[PDB]
Amino acid sequence: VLMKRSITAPLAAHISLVNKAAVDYFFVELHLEAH
Amino acid sequence: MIHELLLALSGYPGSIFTWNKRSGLQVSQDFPFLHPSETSVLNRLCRLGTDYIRFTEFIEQYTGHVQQQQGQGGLHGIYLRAFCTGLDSVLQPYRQALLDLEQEFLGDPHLSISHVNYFLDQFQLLFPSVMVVVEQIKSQKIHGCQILETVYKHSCGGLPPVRSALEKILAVCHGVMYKQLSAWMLHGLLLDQHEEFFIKSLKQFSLRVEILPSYIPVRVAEKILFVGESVQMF
Amino acid sequence: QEALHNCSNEHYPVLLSLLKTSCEPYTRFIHDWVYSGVFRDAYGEFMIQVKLYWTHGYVVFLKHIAHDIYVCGKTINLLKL
Repeated sequence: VLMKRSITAPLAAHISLVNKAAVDYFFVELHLEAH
Repeated sequence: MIHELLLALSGYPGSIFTWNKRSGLQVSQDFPFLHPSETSVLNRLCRLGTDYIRFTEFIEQYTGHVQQQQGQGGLHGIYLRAFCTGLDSVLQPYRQALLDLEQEFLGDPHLSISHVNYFLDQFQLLFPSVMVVVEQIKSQKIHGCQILETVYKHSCGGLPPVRSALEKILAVCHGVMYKQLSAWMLHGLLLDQHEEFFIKSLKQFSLRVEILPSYIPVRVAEKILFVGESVQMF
Repeated sequence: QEALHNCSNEHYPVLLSLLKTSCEPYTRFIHDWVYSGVFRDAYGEFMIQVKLYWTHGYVVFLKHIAHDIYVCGKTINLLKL
């Protein structure tokens, strides 16, 4: 059998960081809320 | 004639004991240098070799014949392969015995055929006994969990070697059920499709008295179903 | 797919040893676009291949992680442009 509990965890820990930092890169730098 | 019998008995039938499939092994016939006194002992020993060749043929036939792709558990199906896995390792002392016979024949070549017969007669009862179990499974198209009860009814008898010999096989075919249950209970993941481990959210999941083992009552089975559905939902 | 289908057979370790190294370069390719921002395709055998920025292709490994990598690389690759 295959499982992903020691494969997908140290990958998703970086996926989520990248996505949230992209949202923050929008807002605190490029000010879409101002537009 | 001596060494030839051992070779035939292991599953290499000679030009003396000619293998057919509608009759097994057969001697070449009356010759003026032989007469029935040795002949009958040889025939009685040849019975066990007939059974052994059939066993190896069946075990070979149902284990290692597909890269695993319906509804089939008797031409295919994990439980059949599990039985075939158990049967050869239970058959290991026979091979060990034949191995012993060659060494004894090497030490002193004048040893009788009755000498072989008395050593092998601890197997003379057990080998017909195990045959009806495999014959039941093949004939009645017994698949899935139903193989367990077929072996289990004859592992409640009154002969110790038959009981232990069947017990090892039942351990193996229990093992496949345990492997499916060990994931489905704590996760919900199942590895089987078109076979049952006696439990097939709140729909596509069915529990049946028919597929469940007779010697495992209904009450524990309902709890198993409850656990799996509960963890599957949240 | 043969691994999750059966593991109660004597041919489990041989096929496991085959897959354990046959999945080795693919793991490296997944480990590239996310940690270094370098998109590395092999022969078309790697699952993901390449103003408004919609110029990357997308045409069994689990698809539930496929799109997450597919978006985790393209933001860094946009910062490269």
